[PDB]
Amino acid sequence: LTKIDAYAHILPAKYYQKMLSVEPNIPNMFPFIKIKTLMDLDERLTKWPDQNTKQVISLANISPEDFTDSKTSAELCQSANEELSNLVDQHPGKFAGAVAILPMNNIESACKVISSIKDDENLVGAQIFTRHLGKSIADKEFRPVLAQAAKLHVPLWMHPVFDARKPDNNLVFSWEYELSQAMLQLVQSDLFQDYPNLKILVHHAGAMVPFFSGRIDHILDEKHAQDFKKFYVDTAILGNTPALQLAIDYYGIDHVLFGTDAPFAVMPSGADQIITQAINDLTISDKDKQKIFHDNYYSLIKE
Amino acid sequence: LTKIDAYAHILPAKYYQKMLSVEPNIPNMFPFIKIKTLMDLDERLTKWPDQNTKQVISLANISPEDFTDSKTSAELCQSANEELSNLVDQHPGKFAGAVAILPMNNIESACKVISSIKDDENLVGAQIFTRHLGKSIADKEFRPVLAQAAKLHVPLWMHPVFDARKPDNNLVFSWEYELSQAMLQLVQSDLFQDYPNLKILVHHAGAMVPFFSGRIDHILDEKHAQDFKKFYVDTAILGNTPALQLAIDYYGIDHVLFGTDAPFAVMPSGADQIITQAINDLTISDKDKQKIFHDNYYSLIKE
Ligand code: NA
Ligand code: NA
Ligand SMILES: [Zn+2]
Ligand SMILES: [Zn+2]
Repeated sequence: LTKIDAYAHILPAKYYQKMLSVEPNIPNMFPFIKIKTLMDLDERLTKWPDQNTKQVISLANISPEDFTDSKTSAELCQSANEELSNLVDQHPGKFAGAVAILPMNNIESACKVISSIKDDENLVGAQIFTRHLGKSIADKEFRPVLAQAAKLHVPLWMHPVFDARKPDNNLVFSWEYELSQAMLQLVQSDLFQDYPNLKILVHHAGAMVPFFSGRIDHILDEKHAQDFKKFYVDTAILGNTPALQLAIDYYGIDHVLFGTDAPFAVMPSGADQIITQAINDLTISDKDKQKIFHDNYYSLIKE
Repeated sequence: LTKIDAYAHILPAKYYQKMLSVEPNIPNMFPFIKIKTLMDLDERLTKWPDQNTKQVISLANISPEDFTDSKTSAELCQSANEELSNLVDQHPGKFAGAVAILPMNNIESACKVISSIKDDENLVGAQIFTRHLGKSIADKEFRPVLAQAAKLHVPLWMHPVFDARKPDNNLVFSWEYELSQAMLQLVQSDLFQDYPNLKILVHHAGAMVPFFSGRIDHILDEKHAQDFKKFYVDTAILGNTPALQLAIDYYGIDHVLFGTDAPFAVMPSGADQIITQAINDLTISDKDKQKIFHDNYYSLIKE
């Protein structure tokens, strides 16, 4: 037993410095640059939250697709993935694996990224967002990428982004609504009808689905209602034992993975402590806790 | 024996016919008109869900303020509240009380309605929506109405409405996000700092709050995070025992009230049975179940 934090975030120094050359106004546009452990690898390693934790690292949301053309974005993402792969290789007692960035403005190249994940031990999946370039993840534009991941058995990490079209976006509730929207949009566009074996890991314990499963069941038909159960979820809800229990009740124990949203929310290095405590406070077996902390991650990434 | 369903909906026959003369596009724009237990009283009573249930009745969201001017709206709301009061008086073994409509385009008249609730035994509170006139319920314009209800110890029923400014509104998730936005907007505009004894009952079990309380506690300061616990909630989430448990853990047993959203979602007459079952399946005491089914409502309505 060792704890695998399946959803932690990083900004690798060379990629970050490449993205500053693309737009030097980025430290103004993105407030989370302040967090030292996101930016500074030695800071992260020094103030490491638990010695019994390894992290699965993915890029924080400064994606090249939002700043450059299709070709330059593909080059920047390949470079970022290479750097991410190196970080796991170089620090294998700290990083369990890395989640690759996709150039969603370059569909051909994004498909190549999915294919390259099988060829690299350090790259463990790819990260998708609830919206790419102002379109839903469920948009036909990105469906080939999702189809490729299903075909090759690559697990996808799904992350929220603010929808700028919606007024009153905030850090409290908007991202969770965005996660729920995206799942609904994927489900109703027949994603799991076409690809039942596709694995998506959803940030923040499946967002609004466990609490409002009663609605899903009564609004959607049988096949689509049950398709919401195909998602895997992390535990990144900052504690909350009974909410994590509700998530297990809906998804089953094998779909719930330890995840923290590190280094965010808890300074300096994320919420490893409060989340670990909340999983430990669950009235479930030790086998079940080991699945959450450890086993479910390895089931997810099996190829 | 008696359960009090604190959040059930009704379209009183005379009121609905008055509204049809204002807008003939009403059955077209509002699809839920086909539910015959909502608008036809004898149908509702014939097909009554449970003999040991009394309902607290509020209007479904066809409100004068969205179609008529401030004078006509105030007039129509007064006529609706009178008919609502009449329905309870005339059928006291079915209706435990009624929730009044506010003309939020007529603040003067809205305040008078809050005042009228003390004068009338059949009216037990007033209904507010998450947005009125395309503005937040937290807008300064509506604040004297909330202030009056706090002053007069009138409880308010809060109901979601689609925010038309946001794309991709659906029946699964969008209403729950709007309740959560509303609560945050009220808390952060110092509603419970100015009026800590104000009682607002929130539809759908506090929406996203019990699941994402960890997010609330880590983003907002002490006083505003804890203000979210001042809301009372119903049990209108279509079953889901462990989610109901999550809400009890967050709000405490005194703040969780049986409510169905009747007659919606479950034909012909609402989800009384799946929700009653859900509450009976909770691993709590009979006293606690009694509070939920019955006692919390009567504490809520105490003047
Ligand atoms: Na791999
Ligand atoms: Na009264
Ligand atoms: Zn995150
Ligand atoms: Zn309702």
